Amino acid sequence: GAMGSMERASLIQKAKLAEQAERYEDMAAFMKGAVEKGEELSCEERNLLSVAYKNVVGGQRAAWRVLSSIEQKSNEEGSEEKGPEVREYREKVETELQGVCDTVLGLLDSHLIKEAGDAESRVFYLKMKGDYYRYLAEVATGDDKKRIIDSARSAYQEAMDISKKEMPPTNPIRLGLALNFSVFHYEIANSPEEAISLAKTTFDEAMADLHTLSEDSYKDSTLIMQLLRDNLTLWT
Amino acid sequence: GAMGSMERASLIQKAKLAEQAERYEDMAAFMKGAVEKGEELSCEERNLLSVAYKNVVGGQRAAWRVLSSIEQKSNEEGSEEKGPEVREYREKVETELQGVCDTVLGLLDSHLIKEAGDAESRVFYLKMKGDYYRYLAEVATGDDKKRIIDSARSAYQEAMDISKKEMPPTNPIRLGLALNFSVFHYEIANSPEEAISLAKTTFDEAMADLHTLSEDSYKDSTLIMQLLRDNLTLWT
Amino acid sequence: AHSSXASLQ
Amino acid sequence: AHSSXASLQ
Ligand SMILES: [Cl-]
Ligand SMILES: [Cl-]
Ligand SMILES: [Cl-]
Ligand SMILES: [Cl-]
Ligand SMILES: [Cl-]
Ligand SMILES: [Cl-]
Ligand SMILES: [Cl-]
Ligand SMILES: [Cl-]
Ligand code: NA
Ligand code: NA
Ligand code: NA
Ligand code: NA
Repeated sequence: GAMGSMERASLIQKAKLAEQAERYEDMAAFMKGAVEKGEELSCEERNLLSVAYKNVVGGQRAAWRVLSSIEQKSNEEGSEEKGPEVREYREKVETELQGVCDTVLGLLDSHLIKEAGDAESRVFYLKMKGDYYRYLAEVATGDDKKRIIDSARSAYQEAMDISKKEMPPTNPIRLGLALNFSVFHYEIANSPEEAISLAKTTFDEAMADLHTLSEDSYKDSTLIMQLLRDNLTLWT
Repeated sequence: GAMGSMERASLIQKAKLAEQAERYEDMAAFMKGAVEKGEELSCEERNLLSVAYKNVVGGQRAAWRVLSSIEQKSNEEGSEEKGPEVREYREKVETELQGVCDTVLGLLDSHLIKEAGDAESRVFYLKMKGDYYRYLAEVATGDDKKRIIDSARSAYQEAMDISKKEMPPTNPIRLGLALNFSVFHYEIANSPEEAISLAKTTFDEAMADLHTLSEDSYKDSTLIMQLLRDNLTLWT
Repeated sequence: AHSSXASLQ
Repeated sequence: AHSSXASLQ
């Protein structure tokens, strides 16, 4: 790989520079290189990996949605025929998005998850696995759509089981996992009631635990709780 | 080139889709493919080319400035030594930026400028030539810095001479050219008085011509005049 | 809907 | 300083 000749510490340093420069494709490439050194990632390094790929895939998802909307409008009655170009370009962006998801899933499978023994690392990686299968599911339309959805579900469910046994209800990883699994239920699995129930139980059980936290931890937890609330407000 | 098999009209269509999706690297690649078909560009197509590359190089310039600032801070007295990484990564971004500028300059030289006979096309391309040499000059530090600066100057000057002979003082191309040449004087050529004089003369001569314009043309011209004013306010 | 994520940096 | 450019699209 192109990062094979660069020191691990230099890749981490450059990932942080890339973040400051808003160069998220570079950041992701540096972090992929760091993962491929074969050592486990620290908490800070896991969050660099996550931030990098979430920005890359986020731009692709936003572009895909724009193009898919244009493509859908073109297929309405009365719309003038414009040729294959919209479909082709949507497919191009889709294929690149799927490639990024496959890259992330590949890092998780080789070998981040299997080496992750602490609850914080294992939940973090399983949540990421669910997220990137969810992004695959957002664009899926073929024979394997059900299996992609079930792969997301299974990863989230394993992460949830560990998080509930091993982390307090205010832990920000646990909260973000529950937030994302609730989005999965609402937007992927056609299960809005499950989404709402999960968001409300998560919020309430975190509320009840805030009293145990320092001011700084309280801020971290309440930020994600507000996102749960925002979704509940959208959905109800 | 990778776009060689795609129809000209399809490249233009996809450039417009890429713009809507905020996929400016794709937009630039499509427009490069369209230029390489060898036909002249219409006014709309010239502006797609310009928008695409201005967004690509704009992101690179912004990243370069972040990294250059970090690199400069690292060279201050009392700063801890952190190794070659900041310089390396600044150089990486710089090299990519220079490559984009060289690509644009290459399209202009082969063969957009030589085929452009109307004032609007020729001024547009000569302004672009000045702009991309200016971006090269922003990062230049070696033996050829003076020649890069002079190449920008010469392109802007030829564009100015044509624009003053062939376009009204309110023409938006002429206004944007004068705006950019004034920035060149201030930020590249160490000539703030020249920058200020050019901005003020341009603004005043446009003001005096607004009475000839339709409401829509008036809006187009006054938008760029406001940028001249904004720079004058910064600089005085 | 809102999904999770901010940078520690 | 501000330099020129908007899209016709
Ligand atoms: Cl570091
Ligand atoms: Cl395409
Ligand atoms: Cl489940
Ligand atoms: Cl469900
Ligand atoms: Cl078109
Ligand atoms: Cl580098
Ligand atoms: Cl001159
Ligand atoms: Cl000068
Ligand atoms: Na029709
Ligand atoms: Na078409
Ligand atoms: Na020190
Ligand atoms: Na270092």
